[PDB]
Amino acid sequence: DICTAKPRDIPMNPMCIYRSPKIPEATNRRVWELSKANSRFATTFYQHLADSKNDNDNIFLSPLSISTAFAMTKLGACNDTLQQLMEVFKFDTISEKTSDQIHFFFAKLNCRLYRKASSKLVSANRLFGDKSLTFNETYQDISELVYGAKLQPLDAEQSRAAINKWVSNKTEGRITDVIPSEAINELTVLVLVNTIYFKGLWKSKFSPENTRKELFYKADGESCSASMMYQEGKFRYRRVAEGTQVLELPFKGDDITMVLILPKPEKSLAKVEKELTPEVLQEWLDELEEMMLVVHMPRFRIEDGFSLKEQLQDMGLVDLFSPEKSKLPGIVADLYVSDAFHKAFLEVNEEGSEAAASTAVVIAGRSLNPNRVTFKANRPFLVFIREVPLNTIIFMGRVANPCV
Amino acid sequence: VDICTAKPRDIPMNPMCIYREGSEQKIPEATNRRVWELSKANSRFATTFYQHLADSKNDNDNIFLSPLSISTAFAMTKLGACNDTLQQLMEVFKFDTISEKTSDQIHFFFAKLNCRLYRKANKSSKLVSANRLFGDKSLTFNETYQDISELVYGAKLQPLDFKENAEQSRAAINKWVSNKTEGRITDVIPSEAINELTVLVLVNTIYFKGLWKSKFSPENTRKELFYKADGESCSASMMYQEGKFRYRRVAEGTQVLELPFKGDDITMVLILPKPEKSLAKVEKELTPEVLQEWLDELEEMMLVVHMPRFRIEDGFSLKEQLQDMGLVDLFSPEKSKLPGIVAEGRDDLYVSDAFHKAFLEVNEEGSEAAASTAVVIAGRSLPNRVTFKANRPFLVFIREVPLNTIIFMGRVANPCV
Ligand SMILES: CO[C@H]1O[C@H](COS(=O)(=O)O)[C@@H](O[C@@H]2O[C@@H](C(=O)O)[C@@H](O[C@H]3O[C@H](COS(=O)(=O)O)[C@@H](O[C@@H]4O[C@H](C(=O)O)[C@@H](O[C@H]5O[C@H](COS(=O)(=O)O)[C@@H](O)[C@H](O)[C@H]5NS(=O)(=O)O)[C@H](O)[C@H]4O)[C@H](OS(=O)(=O)O)[C@H]3NS(=O)(=O)O)[C@H](O)[C@H]2OS(=O)(=O)O)[C@H](O)[C@H]1NS(=O)(=O)O
Ligand SMILES: CO[C@H]1O[C@H](COS(=O)(=O)O)[C@@H](O[C@@H]2O[C@@H](C(=O)O)[C@@H](O[C@H]3O[C@H](COS(=O)(=O)O)[C@@H](O[C@@H]4O[C@H](C(=O)O)[C@@H](O[C@H]5O[C@H](COS(=O)(=O)O)[C@@H](O)[C@H](O)[C@H]5NS(=O)(=O)O)[C@H](O)[C@H]4O)[C@H](OS(=O)(=O)O)[C@H]3NS(=O)(=O)O)[C@H](O)[C@H]2OS(=O)(=O)O)[C@H](O)[C@H]1NS(=O)(=O)O
Ligand SMILES: *[C@@H]1O[C@H](CO)[C@@H](O[C@@H]2O[C@H](CO)[C@@H](O[C@@H]3O[C@H](CO[C@H]4O[C@H](CO)[C@@H](O)[C@H](O)[C@@H]4O)[C@@H](O)[C@H](O[C@H]4O[C@H](CO)[C@@H](O)[C@H](O)[C@@H]4O)[C@@H]3O)[C@H](O)[C@H]2NC(C)=O)[C@H](O)[C@H]1NC(C)=O
Ligand SMILES: *[C@@H]1O[C@H](CO)[C@@H](O[C@@H]2O[C@H](CO)[C@@H](O)[C@H](O)[C@H]2NC(C)=O)[C@H](O)[C@H]1NC(C)=O
Ligand SMILES: *[C@@H]1O[C@H](CO)[C@@H](O[C@@H]2O[C@H](CO)[C@@H](O)[C@H](O)[C@H]2NC(C)=O)[C@H](O)[C@H]1NC(C)=O
Ligand SMILES: *[C@@H]1O[C@H](CO)[C@@H](O)[C@H](O)[C@H]1NC(C)=O
Ligand SMILES: *[C@@H]1O[C@H](CO)[C@@H](O)[C@H](O)[C@H]1NC(C)=O
Repeated sequence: DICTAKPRDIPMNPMCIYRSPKIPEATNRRVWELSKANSRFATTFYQHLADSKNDNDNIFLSPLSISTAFAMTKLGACNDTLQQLMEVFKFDTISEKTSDQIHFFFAKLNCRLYRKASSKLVSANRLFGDKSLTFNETYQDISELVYGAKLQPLDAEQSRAAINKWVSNKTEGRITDVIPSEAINELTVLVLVNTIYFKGLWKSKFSPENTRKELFYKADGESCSASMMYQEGKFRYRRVAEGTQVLELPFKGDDITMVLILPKPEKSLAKVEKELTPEVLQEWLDELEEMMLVVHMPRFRIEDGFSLKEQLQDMGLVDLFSPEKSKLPGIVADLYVSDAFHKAFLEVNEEGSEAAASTAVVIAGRSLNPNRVTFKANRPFLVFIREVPLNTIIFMGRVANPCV
Repeated sequence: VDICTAKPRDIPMNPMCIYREGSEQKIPEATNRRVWELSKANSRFATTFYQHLADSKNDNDNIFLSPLSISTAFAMTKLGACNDTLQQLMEVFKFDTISEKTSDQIHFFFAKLNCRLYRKANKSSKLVSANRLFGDKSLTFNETYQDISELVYGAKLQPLDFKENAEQSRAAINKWVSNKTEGRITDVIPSEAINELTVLVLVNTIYFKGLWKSKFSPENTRKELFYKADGESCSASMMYQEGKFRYRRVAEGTQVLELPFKGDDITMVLILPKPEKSLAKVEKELTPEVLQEWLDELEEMMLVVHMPRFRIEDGFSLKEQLQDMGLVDLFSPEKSKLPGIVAEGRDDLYVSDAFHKAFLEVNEEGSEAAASTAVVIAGRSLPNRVTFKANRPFLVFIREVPLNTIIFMGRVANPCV
């Protein structure tokens, strides 16, 4: 059991260790620390990601999800491979204890972010290794005990089937064909596979009988047709520094919410992206205050699938992806990382996330003031899916083009 | 005798003057075909009168009344109606649009009608009525006029000294309506409307109060500002609820919701028009068929509901309006003809005027409402009341399920409570 056990009860330290030469109610000191650390990686990682993608391309990912994945291997990692892992993911800017049993506190942080009832948050993670080699039987245990499962041996394309089809089972169709038909080969050593997507309803719904057909202005200069939803009501909003508009739409339960961030018309979304930093992010989330504004927002489905390899290495995570430089004796009873794949899906509309249903919403007596605030997202804006009251960034993406 | 369990061949009511494809059947279980028919033809006056009322008000003003009550009252008056005065009565109140066996006994079935609508049931949903005739302490009224009146409407003839004390007696009437309306309806008859020439006054009352089948939780109620047309703003207590309710996104993008009271025999029907479309557009499209149509269609559903916690009142002379429709002879010291009321003591009487008043209340616990109609014979002949201009209004109905009888109907424009 992970939700409430205790480390003292299940000795689970790594083979190698590393040494780099506003407390909320009923919250574990560590789990909090570890969490703030992830939000400092998520923003940096998002920048590099953004920077490398065209300005019309949508984005979506669960940074928390990637952090966890790599946080595993940093269990059998050693030397330069361990240093780069540690330095990159910000794992080094946290206490010694939390860092040694990092993998554990992560599981602990999950049990909670998931104990968030109501709307369900499905995920599907596993490490697939080749049968040729033999793995530590304890690595496997601390894995099945903390990372949901054990590195599943494999081999060689009925493998792509095994994988993609393994995710099929868990994501029940939602996530499929995870890896392409050109990832495995005469060099298919070790591969990471992590996928996720969120399922939830809006605390305060939108009404289908109010969805017009507005125009959306894309990054190049053109414009296109989008399904613009509409709604009148109370919301946590705030005109932050330089105009940038921040708006928070919560899901039922009030412990998970979607923060939207729309820049002015003159300032490109790209400019806003180059300023994200934990401090500036929370701060915006502090100036929020309730009001009665209108809300316009296009529907959209977003399915991002990519290799973290090129992006991480471009960040300094090079040894892990090197046959002659790697160092993961912590799983073998050497070996190296071939490629790691991530996948997130996110669909939105009148009802919420992934939530498919037809409801009605009648409001009699409401008459807002002509001098009202309106949030018309007819242009590129960022999106967050944070958890409360922890402020954990679960998904963070960008909607550059909802049309099509 | 017992009207409620008697037939037209057991207590044949004799007045003084008698008169005279496409009637598409959608009648339910335990329902008499002519009772339904009357109600429908009642509802027909209900919608045609509303349009004339509204059409004479600023579109941001409230409107509330009991069309049922206004019909009962005049039906009670028809007893003594007799020639042209009688034809315009039967026509204006949409009585000439039904079968001969009904268009020749409107009282009997009306009685039956009241029997159904008023039979003491579901203690968690009160709905009563009271009728009363008010006559001059010095006159021999027609003996059979008094009888039919107490039989079919259960309306006794209480004598008051009009000739000398018109106000003392005015307060006696308004005080009566008051008791029958749990105190909600006061001073139905304005002032100086009753003078020393006044012969008879016919009054009718209706009262209601019922809990919501599915309450609202005061815990989730919040206050929000409301902006009127003049630019002024006031506070509102918006209620919220999530659950199973009969709904239907009728044409034009016009919603139509129903909220039932404990006993499922009576319910409220809210009608909100498209966020940015006319509401007058609908008011002029309103007809019994349209209501039935929309209501039969309503399919259950899971929806969220945001409606206020308000109160509203209307008071006004039916005169100007009923004449617009054709009720002329009755209001004329010369053409009027009501010879069945007085035996001796007073030369032909006319209707100086008629008044109505209504009250409606709503909240998490449920709803209450009341209404009265008063017809004064030979009194002072004269008018204007509260004229508050609001903003963004929606319609409201309170009906009796078994056969769609409109007990109350109107337009809420100022939820500001
Ligand atoms: C350089 O020294 C470094 O290492 C030494 C030794 O490390 S070793 O253990 O690997 O050998 C470290 O010393 C050791 O660490 C101690 C410590 O963590 O402070 C201590 O850990 C054990 O005892 C802790 C205190 O227990 S308590 O009884 O005093 O509370 C305990 O910490 C508490 O855990 C609970 C918990 O897990 O629930 C926390 O509860 C809080 O959050 C809950 C919800 O959690 S959730 O994740 O948000 O969902 C809420 O339900 C709860 O209400 C809330 N409590 S509240 O008061 O805020 O409301 C509680 O906050 C914590 O204080 C440790 O649990 S643990 O999960 O954090 O590990 C527990 N771990 S255990 O050892 O397995 O039992 C060790 O006893 C201690 O060993 S020692 O020999 O005594 O020194 C040293 O700290 C470390 N320094 S450092 O690395 O630089 O930081
Ligand atoms: C020119 O033709 C026209 O005039 C002639 C003559 O009219 S006259 O009477 O003025 O002279 C009309 O012919 C006469 O009318 C007949 C008729 O009503 O159709 C018929 O009426 C008598 O018999 C009817 C049928 O009885 S039954 O045995 O078949 O049931 C009867 O109608 C029934 O009344 C009951 C009732 O009141 O209980 C109804 O019950 C139904 O509803 C009840 C609840 O009612 S409520 O008010 O909504 O609460 C439920 O409790 C009950 O369960 C339910 N019945 S159920 O089966 O669905 O469950 C029942 O539905 C009716 O059918 C007459 O009662 S009455 O109140 O309607 O008057 C009864 N009246 S009686 O004359 O006193 O006996 C006459 O027999 C007939 O005369 S005749 O010479 O025999 O033909 C002619 O119809 C008319 N044509 S029209 O003007 O164009 O329409
Ligand atoms: C609308 O409805 C109300 C009631 O529903 C009517 O008002 C009632 O009027 C009657 C008669 O006027 C009242 O009855 C009187 O009760 C007296 C004692 O009751 C009071 O005593 C204490 C006060 O602390 C309380 O326990 C109790 O609730 C009452 O407050 C009797 O003493 C009276 O009897 C005699 O009085 C003198 C005798 O000297 C005579 O003039 C009388 O004829 C009689 O012999 C009397 O019975 C009744 O209390 C009133 N209702 C209430 C409870 O307030 C309205 O009249 C009606 N509207 C109309 C006019 O239609
Ligand atoms: C995915 O694999 C799991 C194996 O754990 C299957 O789950 C079982 O499904 C059957 C019905 O086919 C149930 O009776 C069992 O309760 C499930 N759990 C177990 C432990 O057997 C599942 O069927 C596979 N495929 C999908 C898409 O569900
Ligand atoms: C009171 O009204 C009745 C009529 O409703 C008059 O009495 C008779 O009523 C029958 C039944 O309608 C009629 O056919 C007769 O024409 C009426 N007159 C008579 C006696 O045959 C009665 O006249 C009225 N009272 C007064 C004094 O006018
Ligand atoms: C890497 O660092 C470890 C110390 O953790 C050291 O023992 C080892 O020799 C170094 N080189 C390799 C490739 O392991
Ligand atoms: C009024 O109607 C009766 C029949 O009801 C008729 O005999 C009488 O002549 C009529 N009088 C008038 C006003 O012409």
